[PDB]
Amino acid sequence: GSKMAFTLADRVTEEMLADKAALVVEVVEENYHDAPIVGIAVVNEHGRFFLRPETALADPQFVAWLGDETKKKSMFDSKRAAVALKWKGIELCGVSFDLLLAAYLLDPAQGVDDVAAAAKMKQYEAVRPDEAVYGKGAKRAVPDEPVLAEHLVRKAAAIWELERPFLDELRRNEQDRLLVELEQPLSSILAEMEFAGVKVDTKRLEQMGKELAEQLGTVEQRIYELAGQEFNINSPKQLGVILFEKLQLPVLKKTKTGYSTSADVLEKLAPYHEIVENILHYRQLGKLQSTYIEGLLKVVRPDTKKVHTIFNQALTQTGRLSSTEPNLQNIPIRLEEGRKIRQAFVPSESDWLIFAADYSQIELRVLAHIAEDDNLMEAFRRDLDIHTKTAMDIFQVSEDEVTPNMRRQAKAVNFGIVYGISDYGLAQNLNISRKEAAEFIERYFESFPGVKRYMENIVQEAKQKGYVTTLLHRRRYLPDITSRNFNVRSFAERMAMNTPIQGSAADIIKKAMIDLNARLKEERLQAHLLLQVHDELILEAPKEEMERLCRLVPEVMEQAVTLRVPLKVDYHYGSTWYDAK
DNA sequence: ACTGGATCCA
DNA sequence: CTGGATCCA
Ligand SMILES: Cn1cnc2c(O)nc(N)nc21
Ligand SMILES: [Ca+2]
Repeated sequence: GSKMAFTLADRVTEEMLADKAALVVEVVEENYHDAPIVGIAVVNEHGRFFLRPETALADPQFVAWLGDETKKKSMFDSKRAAVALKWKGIELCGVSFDLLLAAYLLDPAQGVDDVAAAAKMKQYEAVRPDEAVYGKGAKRAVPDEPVLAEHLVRKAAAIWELERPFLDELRRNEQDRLLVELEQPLSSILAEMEFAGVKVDTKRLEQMGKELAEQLGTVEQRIYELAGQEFNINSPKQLGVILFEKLQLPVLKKTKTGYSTSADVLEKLAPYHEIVENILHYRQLGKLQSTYIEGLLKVVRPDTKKVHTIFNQALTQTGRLSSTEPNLQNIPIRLEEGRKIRQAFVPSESDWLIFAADYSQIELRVLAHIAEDDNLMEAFRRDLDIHTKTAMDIFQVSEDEVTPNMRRQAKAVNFGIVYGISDYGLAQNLNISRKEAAEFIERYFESFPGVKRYMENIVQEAKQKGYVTTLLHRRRYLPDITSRNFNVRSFAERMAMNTPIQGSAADIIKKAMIDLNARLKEERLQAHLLLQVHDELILEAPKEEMERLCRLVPEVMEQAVTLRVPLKVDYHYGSTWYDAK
């Protein structure tokens, strides 16, 4: 179509080093760790400039400019640029605006993943989607210099022009401090985390993988004996044919293409045939083997024996982070065979230890705070076992009349309450009927009328405003809250109930990370953040710092915000992640 | 099936 | 160009 004017520079000049600029330090590899910087673009009051990285990054004044906190840069996905630079021994500072995080706050549902998607939100279309320039995947190539250079300049141009309107809307939404004081500082901390990585004991993992391949070989053969034939145990067609046609097992549930084989269903079928328990066992081992063992071993960098996740800070609808390549927010814990995987996550230096602090029932505590339910707030003020308390109220029994099955039902009710309670959902979860679920629910609201009030109020608020909000003013638009379709409307209503809870808990732990990173430097500790797992933080530190951390970390996490109820943090440390329990 | 995720599989 | 199964908070 048209061409944007810019200087294709081949040396750094002084006018490129103004104290405010849009900056693009482009990394095209999806995974940016130790990845190439393919080009650089600067747009400031003086003009528009493209620089080849091998020039710019070898230039002393440019590098000094990058690291000077007083020279302000506007960017998109500054964490990607900061991390690729960290791997090159270069420090990036003074990022005062990140367009990706600004777009995220304004509307998490837009799924902005390039400068073009963010630009579209304010009707600016003078820039191409990255996919148009680079291609899909495995055809994805860096193009030739004139194509590349104009593209980076156009993105930088967009960033320069869109700061004002993004900030104005953030300000109108009261989300400007959310971006400036929370999401942007947190982005620097995440960059440090990702870069630091987590040391992995690959021999431990290789040996677990060996035992797994052993057991898996045994179970697989047994399965073939019992089926009287070989088949692909991971094929849905083939396993369905064996269970339900050759062995004539009852069909308790269908998927929309065939028979359900979820573990749920399989447990009911166990009484009928010895094959079932074995398939369950195979699925358990096979998940461990192919996802955790083989998966982790594939992404460990052999140069450092570390894994360097990426924490996606602009993806979830609620404001949580997610983690990819590897996902280190889903390492097994609940069953012991899987938990053993955590034995392979080790401190990065000798005589250091892993330290883990987790919030105790933050969501339920946030809910008490938001709903101001007198009885919920008393329960946490009396630091009660919340599930046992809910069993007492719903079943009207005394503490020592609470049976294990009673506590289990009340636990499930507590989960449903935070998720957005559903008589069907609870009934499915508990394997009971909707009418019996409805009465648990009804008993819950009699015991906790402030919470019922909150669930009613928040749905009406979502309806009238068009969105819900968290404690630190994160927003989520719920246009389906008025659908005439029952399923669709009900789902929005759950999102209305859950999002201030889940999202406020995200707000809190994010603030806690920022506060903690400041306190650790103030305290001159060598301890640092490795991971966040929604309501927990994992650090590593010299053994000599364990005692100060036992007091410091819970204190900081507990005081991140002050609610109508206290927050409670437990901590553990040990020589592996497995032992910090 | 009552929230939010990621990855392996076919 | 996915949707089922299963691991996490
Ligand atoms: C075998 N195989 C590879 N990719 C696939 C996909 O997307 N769907 C299905 N059904 N099979 C696939
Ligand atoms: Ca497909």
